[PDB]
Amino acid sequence: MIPGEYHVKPGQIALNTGRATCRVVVENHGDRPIQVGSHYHFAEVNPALKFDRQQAAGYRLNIPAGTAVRFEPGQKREVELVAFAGHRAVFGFRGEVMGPL
Amino acid sequence: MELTPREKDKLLLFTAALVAERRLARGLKLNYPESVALISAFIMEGARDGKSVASLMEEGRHVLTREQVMEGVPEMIPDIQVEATFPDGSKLVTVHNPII
Amino acid sequence: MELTPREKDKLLLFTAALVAERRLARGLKLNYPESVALISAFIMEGARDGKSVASLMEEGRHVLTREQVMEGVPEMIPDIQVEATFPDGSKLVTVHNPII
Amino acid sequence: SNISRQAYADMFGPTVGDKVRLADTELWIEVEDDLTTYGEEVKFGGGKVIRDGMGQGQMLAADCVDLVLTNALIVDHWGIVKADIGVKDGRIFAIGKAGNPDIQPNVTIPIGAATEVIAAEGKIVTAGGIDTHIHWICPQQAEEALVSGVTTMVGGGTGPAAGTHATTCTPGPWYISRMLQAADSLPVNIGLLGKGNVSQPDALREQVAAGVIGLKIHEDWGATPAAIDCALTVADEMDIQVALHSDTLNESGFVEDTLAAIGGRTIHTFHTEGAGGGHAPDIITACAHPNILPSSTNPTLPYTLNTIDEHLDMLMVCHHLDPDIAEDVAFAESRIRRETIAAEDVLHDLGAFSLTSSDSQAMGRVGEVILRTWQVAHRMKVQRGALAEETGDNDNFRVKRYIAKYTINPALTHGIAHEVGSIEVGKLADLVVWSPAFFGVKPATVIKGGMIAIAPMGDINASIPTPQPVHYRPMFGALGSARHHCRLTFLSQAAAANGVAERLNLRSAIAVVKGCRTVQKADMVHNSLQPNITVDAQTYEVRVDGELITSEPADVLPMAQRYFLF
Amino acid sequence: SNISRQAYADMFGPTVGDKVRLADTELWIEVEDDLTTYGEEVKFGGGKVIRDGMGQGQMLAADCVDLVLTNALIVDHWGIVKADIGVKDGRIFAIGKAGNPDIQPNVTIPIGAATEVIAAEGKIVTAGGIDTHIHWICPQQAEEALVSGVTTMVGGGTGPAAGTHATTCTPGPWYISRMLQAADSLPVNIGLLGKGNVSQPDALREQVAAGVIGLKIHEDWGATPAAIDCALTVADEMDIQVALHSDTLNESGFVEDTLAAIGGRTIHTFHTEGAGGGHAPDIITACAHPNILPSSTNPTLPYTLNTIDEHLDMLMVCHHLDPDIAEDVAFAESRIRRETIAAEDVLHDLGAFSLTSSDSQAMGRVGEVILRTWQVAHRMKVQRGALAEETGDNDNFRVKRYIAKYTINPALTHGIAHEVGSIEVGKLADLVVWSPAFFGVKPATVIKGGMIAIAPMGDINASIPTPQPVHYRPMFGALGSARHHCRLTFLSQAAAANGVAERLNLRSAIAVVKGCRTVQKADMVHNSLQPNITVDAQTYEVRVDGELITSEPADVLPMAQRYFLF
Amino acid sequence: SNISRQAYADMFGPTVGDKVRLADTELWIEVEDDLTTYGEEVKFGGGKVIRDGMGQGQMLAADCVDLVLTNALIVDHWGIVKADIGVKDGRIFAIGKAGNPDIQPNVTIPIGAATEVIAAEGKIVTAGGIDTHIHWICPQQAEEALVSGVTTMVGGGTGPAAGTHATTCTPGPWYISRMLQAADSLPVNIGLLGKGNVSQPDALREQVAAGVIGLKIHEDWGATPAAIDCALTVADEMDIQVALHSDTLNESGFVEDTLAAIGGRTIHTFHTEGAGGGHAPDIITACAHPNILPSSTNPTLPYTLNTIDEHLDMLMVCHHLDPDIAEDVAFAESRIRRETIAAEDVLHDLGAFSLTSSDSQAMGRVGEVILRTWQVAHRMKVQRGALAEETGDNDNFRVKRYIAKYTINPALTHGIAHEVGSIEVGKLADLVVWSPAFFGVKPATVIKGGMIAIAPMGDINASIPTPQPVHYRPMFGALGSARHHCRLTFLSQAAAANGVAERLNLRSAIAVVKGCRTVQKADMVHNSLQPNITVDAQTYEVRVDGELITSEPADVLPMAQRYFLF
Ligand code: NI
Ligand code: NI
Ligand code: NI
Ligand code: NI
Ligand code: NI
Ligand code: NI
Repeated sequence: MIPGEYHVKPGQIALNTGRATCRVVVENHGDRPIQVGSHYHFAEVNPALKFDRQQAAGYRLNIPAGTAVRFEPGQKREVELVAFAGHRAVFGFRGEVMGPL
Repeated sequence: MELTPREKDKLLLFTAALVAERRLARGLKLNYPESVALISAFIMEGARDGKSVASLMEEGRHVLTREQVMEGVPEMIPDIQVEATFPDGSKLVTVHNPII
Repeated sequence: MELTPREKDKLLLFTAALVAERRLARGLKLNYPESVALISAFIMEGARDGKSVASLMEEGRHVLTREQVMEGVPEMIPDIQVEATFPDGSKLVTVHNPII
Repeated sequence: SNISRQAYADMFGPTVGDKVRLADTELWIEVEDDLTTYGEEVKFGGGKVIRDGMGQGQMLAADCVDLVLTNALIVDHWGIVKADIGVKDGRIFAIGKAGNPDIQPNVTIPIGAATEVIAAEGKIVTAGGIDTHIHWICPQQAEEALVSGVTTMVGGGTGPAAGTHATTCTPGPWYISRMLQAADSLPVNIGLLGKGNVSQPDALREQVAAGVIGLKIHEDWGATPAAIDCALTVADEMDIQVALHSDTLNESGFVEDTLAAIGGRTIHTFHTEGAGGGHAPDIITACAHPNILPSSTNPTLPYTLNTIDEHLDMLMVCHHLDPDIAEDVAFAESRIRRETIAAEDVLHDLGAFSLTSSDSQAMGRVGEVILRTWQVAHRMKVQRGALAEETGDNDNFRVKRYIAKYTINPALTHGIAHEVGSIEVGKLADLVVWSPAFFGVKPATVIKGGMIAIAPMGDINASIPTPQPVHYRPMFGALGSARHHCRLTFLSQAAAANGVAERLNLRSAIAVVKGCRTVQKADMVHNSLQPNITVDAQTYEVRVDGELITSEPADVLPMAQRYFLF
Repeated sequence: SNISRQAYADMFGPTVGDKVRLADTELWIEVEDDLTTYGEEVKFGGGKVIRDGMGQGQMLAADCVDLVLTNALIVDHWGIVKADIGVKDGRIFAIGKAGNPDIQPNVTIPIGAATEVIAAEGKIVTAGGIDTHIHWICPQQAEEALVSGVTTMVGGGTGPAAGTHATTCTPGPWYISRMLQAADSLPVNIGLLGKGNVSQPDALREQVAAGVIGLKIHEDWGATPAAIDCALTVADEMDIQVALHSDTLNESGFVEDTLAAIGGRTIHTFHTEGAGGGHAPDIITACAHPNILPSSTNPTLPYTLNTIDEHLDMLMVCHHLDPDIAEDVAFAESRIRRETIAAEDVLHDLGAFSLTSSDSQAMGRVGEVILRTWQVAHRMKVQRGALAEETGDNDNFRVKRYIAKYTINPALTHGIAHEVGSIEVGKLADLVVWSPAFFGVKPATVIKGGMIAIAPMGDINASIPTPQPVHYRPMFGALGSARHHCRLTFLSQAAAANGVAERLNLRSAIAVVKGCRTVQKADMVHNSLQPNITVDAQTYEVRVDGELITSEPADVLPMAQRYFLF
Repeated sequence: SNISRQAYADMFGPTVGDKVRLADTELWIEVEDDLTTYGEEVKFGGGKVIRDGMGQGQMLAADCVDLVLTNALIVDHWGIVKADIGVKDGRIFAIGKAGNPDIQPNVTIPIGAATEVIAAEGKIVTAGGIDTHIHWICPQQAEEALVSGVTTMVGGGTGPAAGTHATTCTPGPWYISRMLQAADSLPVNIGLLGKGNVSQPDALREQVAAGVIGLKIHEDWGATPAAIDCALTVADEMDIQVALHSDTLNESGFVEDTLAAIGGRTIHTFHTEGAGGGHAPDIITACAHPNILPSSTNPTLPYTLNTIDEHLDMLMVCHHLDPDIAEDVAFAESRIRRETIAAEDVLHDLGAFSLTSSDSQAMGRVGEVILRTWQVAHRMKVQRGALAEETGDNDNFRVKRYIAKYTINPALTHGIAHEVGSIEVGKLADLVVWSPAFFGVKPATVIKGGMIAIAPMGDINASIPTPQPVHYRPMFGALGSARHHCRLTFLSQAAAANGVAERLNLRSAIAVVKGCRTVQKADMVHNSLQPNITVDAQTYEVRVDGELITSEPADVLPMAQRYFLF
């Protein structure tokens, strides 16, 4: 007997189903580490990350909400991205969009 | 003594540990508040002795075992945290999984 | 420990009984607040041990005798009442004429 | 992208089909539904979701909530569901999916710059409890009840005076006015009960016009058919509730005479089992009637090995009976009965008793209404198994039936369900956050009207709020003018119309009671049973349809020695 | 129908001719009169008298009392009587026989639906004490005094500042205004004293117009003939009282010069014995004069084996004298004298000293005014036997003489006897309920303006209010707006006329002082003696009509180790 | 007439050329000047100077001070001087020579009947501290900070909610209004910070108009260049301060990108060293810029043997990292660095870091801002010797540089230096009295707006205020309406203009912030250094002009085990 214990149903949960996805190769060209959150607008990440910024427009990382991907200096990796939904209006970040798309 | 509110608050923790210490001596299996108070007061006295934070983080895991507490108590306590005045001022001691 | 106000209030009662216990050990004749605290704390520990309400109602009458208290104290205490967490939850223990 | 169900539950709390044990009891709840979109859960923290342009939007304060409780597991009379809860202007705004409509789908709770966050993942959220049997013996009862998860207290009294030690009555306009003024200082919602024992209606109308939301008829002030008739006539005119503690002595009549004096009018019967007071030995039969809303007081809940012992010696102190007099022992064997105490637990499980309450410091424990309600549910699961209404491999229906006893049903009984009593849109945001291991025992956060009012808090000088000693301390929702904005004083319709709040210079928000006369047993949520109940005058055995109703006493209970220092 | 006197006393408390011992002292009171009709006593409880149509009537709130204290044994300056006490609108309504005029005879206190009950059978009820020597060093002194049975506190100060540590002075309009604002938070009635030491009358009129009810002349601010003359001139114009702590140093003159500066005008001499301050060694001779109202401070009361030891080492800390300097030891043997300390107890017993007071945390104990007054009465009974005024086999007259010292006489001295100071019709209902075994030590209930303000209270979560730990806790009469309605702030006539209460936004009830200039020694109830007293300048021996006045020091006292934990 | 310098210092406190050790540290202050006339020092007590016609004059209240602190040793940014301090209408009136102009020469502080006295001979008097990094997690933090000597608290929060546990943000008009109402109950001056993380200016203007005096940009709400730009634009329009906790993750850019987004506008960088948060690993380089006002939070102050251990295991609890994951340990070695922690102490000693603050219960200790500031000064004296600015054989300049860090510099940074922050004529009288042996650890008296608000106080029932137990207890300056008159709630100019105080019915005195946008590094008193600082991205070594900046960790500190019970 464990007070407040869970009895979790075995299995897996599929995340962000029915949404457009794409893969991009990213390389950290900076000399300091960069970590990117699940919901950050990927096209507006730190300029030291080198990748196809046009392909990432309107996309975020396809990872569990609240998690992150770390890029140590020099690190190259392929990441999977998922399209933003709702109104698809981007405001904030580096101030590159500030409106619909 | 010019006791500040934090010093008076720690008097409450010391008193709760005296209750726990007397129950442990009678051979009772300790409950949740008794176990937390007992391990917490041990850490405060270790700080008063001048033990280091790294030594108490380890020593605090050997105050109570699973056989000296009620069923479910180790799982109700994932960690214990307490601050005390060390020779080099207030420091936080975090003891991970103290009851095994 | 997440102490509730009732738990903190019982810490006050436990502390007053420590004062009384140390005076009794020196051979003093106990006064009114000391006698009440001493018998009350005995009952709380009996509840923690898992003794029944009916057993403590009787055992609480043999903690102190007329020869261990000041003149007039037995008559100032017609009964002692205290509640504690028994294995089956909070219960009230009433001890009639505890000092004889 | 996929995640295992175990890693998912550790990050966001359980989802559909997962089960949780309530504290150290044998009760298990199963998540019935989840209002999220998997992958779009909002989480607050360093590098997490609730950030500018991400899970937090660009809207002005008018277009977003003041507070969001993220990933909450709601336990309420209507369902056991996983959802985000939005609070705006101190009231429940929505139960649904929070976030930013600019980038996220299906957002019904918008998060902006004006939004505070409470992280509820892995926690259970319930409505604040409602105790309708308070004796105002001391103000310290308010903090004790609040710490236990009770946010509304209905009762009567003037302090530690003989009248209040015995009855929930605030007698007369002067004491009513003084207690309404005192209520502004307390961090719970309050409604007062006047002295209902009088045979002249004007002496009652005067108390209602002064501010009481109900009248208590108590045998210590004479619970005769004429006083009962008079109180109900005024109650019907003024839309207030009547609470009854009947004639234990059978001085003026038997239970059938009290029931005839009531004449089918709406009434709340306090401590219906009878130990707390009432016609000896058959007050319990009132739960058969459609106009009776029956409650239990808590020392008889559940039936345990020490119950009788502490109850035979409780009556000997309160009424000063002494075991030497045979007629006083015959009186002791009259209010205290093993048969009605054992039957009461079963009648709660069947839904024939609809409310639980304390009877604070007058044969009742103010901090134990919730705790004892859950101990009864546990003891009933163990002895009786699953309810007939139960679906699935869980105790969801039993949980919904029992939570209604201290939340929605007291609110409906006292005419305050339009303000409090459940987690529903438009109601005051009185919410309680529990860790599952401490469910029903020690809450993690008590929210009053949208502000945290009390919570466990560690060392004030520490580098974080978690270091020892952790004990309950009042928060900003319990201070001065913030407290006044976050609590309600309930008034009768006549007192509100007459400008009592302005005359007394009451500083808290005011609410008015309504619908006290039209509520009936059939309206009690999941607790509307009208059984054909009889009590044997000789043996005191309780029968329902000729079948004996009994239960066995517990020797050990959950929610007890594992949690409390004393 | 008959009942034995022993069974009667156990049910209703003592009656005419019965005697009660006060706590563990040798003082016995005898019930002088009983206002009941035997058989018609009102008793509250299950199946008792106070019930609808029985001991409780049908009258509206306007025709009955708000509160009744049933079967009280009253101890006051005018009598030791058994009676019911009625309270209405926060004031004493009647002392007499309570009940229902419909069925009971000789009812002068009607009980209705609007009536609360305090069961006083077997208890002693007195007026709340009045301490007129308060140093406002900290606000915590208010609760300590209230717990001891003191409901009114007159003094001066701004907090723990050097001026206040030494003197009862609230200096100037800004501090007076701030302390009047702070007083609304305290559960006692308050009046403030200004700094009276100035030779320009306008600097005094300014303080009176700001709100002080008196002026303290203290030697630490210079107690010279010019400052004394100036303060008394203003006092005569503004109807306020002057309190004096005279020139111990004999710097400006001897006691005869201070007395000549006074010029027959009304004045209150603080710590008249002199240890607390005043002309060394003969300030005690002021009790011979008709215009002097003399009080004692409490550390010298009664004379005990440890008095001198704690008093020789008290002066060495307060004034930082050090035993190494001979001129400082010569000063120590000047304020601290065995002869005047032993004589003071006798002068209290003869009625030559009329008031007792604390001198709170400035050579005085705030919670011990009442306790020490009774210890003196006990030590005097033991050493001197019965007073010349005593009739019967009891100490009734000695009790009336001593109770007047901390109730009516301080009230008369400070011009507040029209509001407080005794149990009389029309006065504020500040009442203290005592169990006889704890009389003068630990009260059962403290009522402020008709509401219970503080009382011993047991476990908040318990099934009754009596389980351990029982300790004093504030009640509803001490909370927010209820407290404001139940306490008084006393103002001078000039401050009330000038709208000081409206300007400062004072929330409590206001009362105005009057009759400070016309009160004289002959007006001191049972304490009007003007003896022909002399002090020998060499030996310090006190003589009255050439007869040596002395007493022996106690080694053990009642109201001490039997009751206190530390 | 002559007196030896030793006897003089024992009676009046030290004079010119005398030296005092600060608590148990190695810091010595030397009295630079003395404003008295030898022989004319004012002393209060039996037979002393402050008496009618002597050191006390005949003036009306308008012509004298309300309070005098006699023979104070002032320690402030402008000097270490011996003087009397006069207070009138709750503000500092004069620093000079007190007494009576009728008989004494060079009197600039007149003493009359309306004057209270605080005896400061042998004590050090400083301004009340100002903490600008408060997380309003619980109201109990106010008393803890006040007891430590902090009288003003600037921060944000709503209670123990996830948003507040992590950030100093009071989000939105509803929470801002509720927290401003709650602030009236607290005995410290308060100003609130809103949530600055939004890319729409109207959502920020709304919070400023509701009452915040600043906006906190926190990485947990997204510290992106667009949110930073938006917050600074609004700050420039509304004359409020911006506080920054930068993007530790380097998600949106590196430190140079944050600095470019700032664009030379005025900003307060919180925990500039970086452990508390910010661009990893080089946020520390911001102290080189003229528009940056850099503060430290206190757990990294000073660098000690246990610092890292408690800081590596602090981040693992706050962010739930777990030592098993390599990427979380790589993150742990990113915010926690020995090199920047050791360099921070030196940067404080050189004046490159200008403020100290707590980060209360969110990687900071509310009662230790002052204590830790002095521990750094001690550790720096011991390791580095005398500062280049130091004259004489004393640490006067180092003391002036460090005291400015928690008094004047936070006040200048937040636009409140016109009201508080130093002992200067016209400022609020928030003063702290210290005995030299307890300097910086345990004060003797805390004065708020001219009234004592908290002080150590002994046994309430004792004959004097010094008997045990002595512990901190609230005084009259902390009660009800007196508290409202003695504290300030700071508002933005827009909130004051819009009648927010009248709308919310705020009862305390109101002050308005101004001059937040024009303050720069050059304005930081004795802490205006702009060093050429670099951080190595690989090794994290801090260099100034190519020279390595480091210090050694302490094993034992002063102001620690000698003073505290736990
Ligand atoms: Ni009842
Ligand atoms: Ni009841
Ligand atoms: Ni005096
Ligand atoms: Ni005095
Ligand atoms: Ni930060
Ligand atoms: Ni912070």
